Amino acid sequence: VGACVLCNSQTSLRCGACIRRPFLCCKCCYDHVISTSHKLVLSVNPYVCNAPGCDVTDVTQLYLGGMSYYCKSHKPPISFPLCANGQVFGLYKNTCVGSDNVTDFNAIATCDWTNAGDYILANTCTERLKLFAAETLKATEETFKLSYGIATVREVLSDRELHLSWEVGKPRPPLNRNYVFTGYRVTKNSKVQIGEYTFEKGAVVYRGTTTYKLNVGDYFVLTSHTVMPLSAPTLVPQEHYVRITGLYPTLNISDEFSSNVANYQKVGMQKYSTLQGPPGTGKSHFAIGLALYYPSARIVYTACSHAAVDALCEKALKYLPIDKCSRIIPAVECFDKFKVNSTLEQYVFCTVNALPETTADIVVFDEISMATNYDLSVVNARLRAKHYVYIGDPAQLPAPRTLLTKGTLEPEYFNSVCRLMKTIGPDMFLGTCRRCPAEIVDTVSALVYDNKLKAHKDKSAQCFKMFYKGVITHDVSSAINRPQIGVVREFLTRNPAWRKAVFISPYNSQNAVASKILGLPTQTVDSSQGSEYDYVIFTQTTETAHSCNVNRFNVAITRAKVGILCIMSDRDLYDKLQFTSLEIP
Ligand SMILES: CCS(=O)(=O)Nc1ccccc1F
Ligand SMILES: CCS(=O)(=O)Nc1ccccc1F
Ligand SMILES: [Zn+2]
Ligand SMILES: [Zn+2]
Ligand SMILES: [Zn+2]
Repeated sequence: VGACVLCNSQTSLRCGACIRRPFLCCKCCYDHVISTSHKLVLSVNPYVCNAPGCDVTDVTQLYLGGMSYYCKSHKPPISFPLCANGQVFGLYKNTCVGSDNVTDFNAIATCDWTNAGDYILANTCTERLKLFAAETLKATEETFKLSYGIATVREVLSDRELHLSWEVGKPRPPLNRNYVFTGYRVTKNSKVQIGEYTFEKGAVVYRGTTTYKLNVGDYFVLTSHTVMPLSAPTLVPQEHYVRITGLYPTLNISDEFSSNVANYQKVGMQKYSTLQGPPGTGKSHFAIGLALYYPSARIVYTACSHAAVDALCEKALKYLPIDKCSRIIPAVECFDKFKVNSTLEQYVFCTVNALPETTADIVVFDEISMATNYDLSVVNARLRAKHYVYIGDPAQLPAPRTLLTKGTLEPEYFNSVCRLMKTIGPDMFLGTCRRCPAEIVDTVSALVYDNKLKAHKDKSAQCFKMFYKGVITHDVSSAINRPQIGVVREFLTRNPAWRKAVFISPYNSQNAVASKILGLPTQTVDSSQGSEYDYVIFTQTTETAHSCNVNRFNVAITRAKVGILCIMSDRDLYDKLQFTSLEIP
């Protein structure tokens, strides 16, 4: 028994073909079964023929005869069809409203999440369907990880390097950081975990959560988890107040945080507020400063990633009493300077998926572009708060959508929060970039911030661009552009100061090649988000949708504090780079 996800209508029916088994009301369950391939229907029992060795599960082909269910062939003389009168049979048949269109719920229930339009709908549908879609999508995502073949240690060529043997008749996952494995050792009558791991082409290079002397017969699977059902909305109902509510501002504030006092007041005058913080505009400074501006307030700092929460902890360590901080960790190495798992501490730092059920004066959800509607709902379910602050930048990178291949995901579709920021705009904006030379700020201001991002620094005159397509090679799941690495090799011989530079590309394989040939440290654009470096050398590698995504490019070039060399494939983004052009040697 439960609630019709389309009506709320009290019901005893869940669609059994739907991977999430949503409750559907006689009306909505019917309109669902007759307009899709979904025909299995679950109640207190499953609407299946209880005849001995009959394979009828279609509810349109079944009858209640006795207190048991039968097809045409097996039914008793006295029976009524389970599925008639524009309704499917079960409890609470008299209380049932239906819907004018069930189109959206069908699309969500039946889509394979490979098309952009699938994620668009999960984001523009009604709120109750945003939760359904969010569960359905995450469950699909975690089942797609089982489709992957087991990798097994066939030889241990060295340390940090392995030879893998791969399960037959199953695909192998891409070997980049976005796929995190879990090793296992071959025991008497079972298997025990041996840390999480990642891999990159060699043989294969492996960067594991722990060190070991791992040996042959050890194997690896992408660990998938149970997806719990969602209750809370992605956003609580907005409220605007006429005075700061449930928060007492400080009388004395430092000139370090004085620029955010207007914004901290806004935070107190609405139920939830959105802060767009471009690169190096001071998001974590903002988040910690709120604590000092409302000193007596209980604040739960949350984000999807351990890294994001840890970065909030690092900043907190610099400004807030340590004795008033706690880091929530469930029973990966993260921040270990606060007392661990003290829920009742004034300042709680904690990933979304580890949150305790608790209340608070403020909740700060950081790096909001990475969040999914699943994470949004979870926060609202675990944390009942006077005020919610969502800090991030919808011009930066979303969570990877492992299933998505057809279409690009626009920032207004990353989650309910980025939707608000891209349609009504953000409640608050950090409009001065402190990190980047002005040439990079001028470029991303035009490119993604509507000319509202200002440069703190001057021009470095150390921002260069080269238009060089070179030669693209493709391996199993990545791209390589050796001639673009060649151009950088040659650039470094003539400009050896740049040997302090980080190498960034949109592809892990390009990175692997560049590390051998250049020996710069390397990052994927995606791994670089939230880091800065004095000098960045960036090879676009290809002119794909991946390598031209304006959000990725934005993250790539705003990593630089002083200078950047962009070797570009795409004439479009090259022409948008407000950098010094260089000819090809
Ligand atoms: C009131 C008893 S019955 O009408 O035979 N049962 C039924 C079954 C499916 C839909 C509607 C129904 F009413
Ligand atoms: C919500 C359960 S959890 O995911 O285990 N995270 C947590 C929460 C509070 C104390 C200790 C904890 F570990
Ligand atoms: Zn269904
Ligand atoms: Zn219904
Ligand atoms: Zn039968």
